[PDB]
Amino acid sequence: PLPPLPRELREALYGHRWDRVIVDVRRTHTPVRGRGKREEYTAMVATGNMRGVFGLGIGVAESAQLATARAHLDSLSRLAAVPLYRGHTLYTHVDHTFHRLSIRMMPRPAGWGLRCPDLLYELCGLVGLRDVSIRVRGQRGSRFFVAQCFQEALQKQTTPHDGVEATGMYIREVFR
Amino acid sequence: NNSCTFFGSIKRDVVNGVPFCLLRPSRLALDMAKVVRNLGIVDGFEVVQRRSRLGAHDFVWLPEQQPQEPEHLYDTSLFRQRLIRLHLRTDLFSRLPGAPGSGAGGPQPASAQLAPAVGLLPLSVKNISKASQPVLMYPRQLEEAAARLPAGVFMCYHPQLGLITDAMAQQYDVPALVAAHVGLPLSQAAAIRGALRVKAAEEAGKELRHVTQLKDWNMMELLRQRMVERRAALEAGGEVAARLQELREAGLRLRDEASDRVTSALNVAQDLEDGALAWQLVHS
Amino acid sequence: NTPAELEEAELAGLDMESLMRAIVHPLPLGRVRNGALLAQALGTGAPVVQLENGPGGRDAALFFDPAATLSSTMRALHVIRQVLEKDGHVVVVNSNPRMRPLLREAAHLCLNSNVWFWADDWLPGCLAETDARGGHCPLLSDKAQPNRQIMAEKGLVFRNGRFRQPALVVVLDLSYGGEAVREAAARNVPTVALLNGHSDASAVTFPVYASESHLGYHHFFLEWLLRVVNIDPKVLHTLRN
Amino acid sequence: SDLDDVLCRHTLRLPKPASTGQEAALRLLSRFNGALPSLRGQTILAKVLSVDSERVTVDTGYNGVAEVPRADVSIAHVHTADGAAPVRPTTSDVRPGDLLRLRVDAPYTPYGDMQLTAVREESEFKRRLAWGELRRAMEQPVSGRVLNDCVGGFAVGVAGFVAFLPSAMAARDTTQRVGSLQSFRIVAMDEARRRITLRDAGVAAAGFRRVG
Amino acid sequence: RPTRRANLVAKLMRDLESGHFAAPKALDVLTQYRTEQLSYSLTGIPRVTLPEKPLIRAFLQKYPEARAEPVALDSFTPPLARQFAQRQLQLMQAGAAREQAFTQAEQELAGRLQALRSRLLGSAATAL
Repeated sequence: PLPPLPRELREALYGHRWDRVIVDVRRTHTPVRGRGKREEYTAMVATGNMRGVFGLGIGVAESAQLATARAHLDSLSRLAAVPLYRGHTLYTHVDHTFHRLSIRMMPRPAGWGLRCPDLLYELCGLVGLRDVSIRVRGQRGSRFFVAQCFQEALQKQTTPHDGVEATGMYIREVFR
Repeated sequence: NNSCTFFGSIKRDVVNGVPFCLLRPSRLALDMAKVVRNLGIVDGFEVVQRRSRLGAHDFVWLPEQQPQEPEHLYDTSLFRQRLIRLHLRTDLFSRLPGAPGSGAGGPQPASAQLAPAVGLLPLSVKNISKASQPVLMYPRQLEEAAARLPAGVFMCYHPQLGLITDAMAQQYDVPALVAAHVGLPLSQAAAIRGALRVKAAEEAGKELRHVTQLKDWNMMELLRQRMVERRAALEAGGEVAARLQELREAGLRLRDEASDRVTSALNVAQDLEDGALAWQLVHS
Repeated sequence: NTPAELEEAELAGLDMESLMRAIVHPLPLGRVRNGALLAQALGTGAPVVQLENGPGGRDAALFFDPAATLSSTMRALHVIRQVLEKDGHVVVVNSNPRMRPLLREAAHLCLNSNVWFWADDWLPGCLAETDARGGHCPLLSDKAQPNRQIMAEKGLVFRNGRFRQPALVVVLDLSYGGEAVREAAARNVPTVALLNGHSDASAVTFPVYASESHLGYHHFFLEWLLRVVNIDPKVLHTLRN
Repeated sequence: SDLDDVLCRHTLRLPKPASTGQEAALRLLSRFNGALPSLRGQTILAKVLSVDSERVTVDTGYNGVAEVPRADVSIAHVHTADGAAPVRPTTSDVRPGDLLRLRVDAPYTPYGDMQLTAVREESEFKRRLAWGELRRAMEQPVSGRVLNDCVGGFAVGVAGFVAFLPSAMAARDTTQRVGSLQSFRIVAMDEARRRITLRDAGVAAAGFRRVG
Repeated sequence: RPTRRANLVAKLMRDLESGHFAAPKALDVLTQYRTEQLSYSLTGIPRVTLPEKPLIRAFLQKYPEARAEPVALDSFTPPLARQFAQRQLQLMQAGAAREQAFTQAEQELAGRLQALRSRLLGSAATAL
């Protein structure tokens, strides 16, 4: 089989910096009419550029290298952009729930460090979150749902630069 | 009970996609609906009545002949089984040319805005006071729990100021009986606290009950006036012509050097093709 | 009433009855109704006048709206004009078989090279563009532009880019073209559609409050669509003057 | 007549479960026309677009395009606006561009369209005919074939409908000419019970009082 | 099991601000002209009930030939039953009661009724 790569993505791999993280690789099972038990390796690859554009890719195949390569290229096909404060923290408090998992995410002032669970440490270093305290609640037994949940939870927040043109009201003085 | 009923119905129809919010009205529901229309959390409200069970002649709400905005319970409990229909602010603009029922007078913002398809911006409003447990948040604690929850403006009570936000609760440094917490764009909550700092600059040193309370002051119409006079002063700017003309001179420099580089490259191609022509002429 | 008298003077010189032959526009249909037009501040349009004679007296009918549909219709035609003259590509798709010969008439009477037409079934994965078709069957074919082949066979175009991928798909049948709106949303292509009251139209970018129920609306919509696409405005300026 | 109709629309626009603002031009432009207030069974002026061998393409303007079998279509339904059936050399040369007289049986099918068939059901022509003539007794005879005799009268098959003439309004010689066609006159029908009452046109309509 | 939400301009926006890539080409279209996504719910089933129903029920009960006009649906010229009901209703809001209005409507529009019954008898002789 052959995985796809476009033309205009080939200004980006020559463009931004990039890092790659496999989320988890999982072996599923199916007993099938005719020959027996067919398995697929499902692989989940995250890819960011450490400046606030994040990507996820889920891939399914028969063997582990081909599965991780498919999810590797699927993530690099699928990128979404996430606003940060100066590349280290998120704008608001963030709460979200994918499948039924209660993530709770807070901003922290820069130089707090990442106080953060296992895979989400590489995830926040991937997209570029240097200073965030998180906790995940509910059944945390799946890596895939915390990855997808984290992508949507990043996409939830609100940006202040879409106001100053049209609110008549200037937005500055960040002194605590 | 009416505050939690109001904010509960907001939470109801935001998570249910209904863009109209209809309450059993009171003094609180009317006044704080004027508050959230003034800050622009919604775009407007009207009293409505379930007109199918009006009588042969009850009193009936004429919107045109009545003045546009009621301001007391007794005028809104004269009739039989009213409701107050909030016109929820769907996108990141109020549609003053729409004027969704009641709203700001005069349909003129200066520049037209984006046309976003966002659903209903009061997002996951949380009643943090609670009819069993009232909570005072002494204002530094109110700040430190404001970062506990996402972006938006607390609705608070104080006896000398009435139905207030967290912003004038902090800048007048009084404890405030906080009611709930609306979700909001960060730019909006920025605009509320900026304009309330400007209000405290106008209302400086006045006695606290003599403060123009938050129902009495429509924020969006005032900011619309600032926008209108600002675009008026800049259009009738002058130095704006010199600013534009030096922009024109920069652009003219860019396209003059671009055209001269074009003539140079075309002369290069003409000369080298003539050179190949003359060289094939010589070697033949 | 200076505004009312001025509006009457503005409305004095036109055939209002033809516009109100198309836009009076009765019911889309009456069956399992979808999450249809809500009574709101942005295109309310919802009088369900049941109008039947005793099948429960309420079985088959739906909404109407004159002003909104005329406003949305002129709005969508201005939208077609801007995306056209900004050098994009406009696709017109309706897979309802009954109105197909009118689309063939439009496909033969068109003049601008960027308006494209499709009349057959919507294939699965048209806007997926997964395998490189260089654009799918609604894109760049002689079927898409039948006029381009004949206008070049005559050889005279009314005369004084590359990468053919769609820019704005307009949909004139939601019922048999629901996947077209969904696939255009997946390709991030804005859409213009007519509301039918059955399909999920939650992915329409620019809704037009018609209901695929009128040859008269189709004549009105396609007639203004052709009279704005065929002729450049300076020619109208020279034609009037 | 305009202003009173508009104020009637606005007065009935009151007492509705919403405030219903900015929806009264909707009813104004409804009231001029755009839909007729009762639909099922009502005949229309429809426009033929194209005719095939079997299925004819006729406008509705209400759910798009109608479909009628051509073997039901005659020149009788071609509603000219002048009062005459059109002078055409053949009897089914329905040229597209004429106005056609067809009845909506339903406004919507399971299959995307309406029925909209003037079926040329001649029995339904006699149904509308004789129901209108029951009304038109207050404001020319109808042919029938007599078939068999029984108690109280004779059995008449009138125009596809079998009736039974009573003894009081019967002629005498209809006993001795059973089997031939002759004209009769309608009296009334009982639609709840399917009994049709006739008389001989030579028998004078002595007043049967309307027992209701 | 996620939930349907806003569409395409909030979905383009948080990519398009950062310089992800250039937009789908219709951005000027997407910004200069106001939309509405079908924010789909039920604020109330507006079954706004026609006032002409009792008059047309009575007139179709009394003259059933008023089911049998040919009528142009697509031109908004009214039919004969509508001038019946509108004449009765404009006599209603004039101040009289319903039955006297029904009698005056019987006098003032019967002429087209005998014209129509002559036309229907002509069509009857045409069909038979």
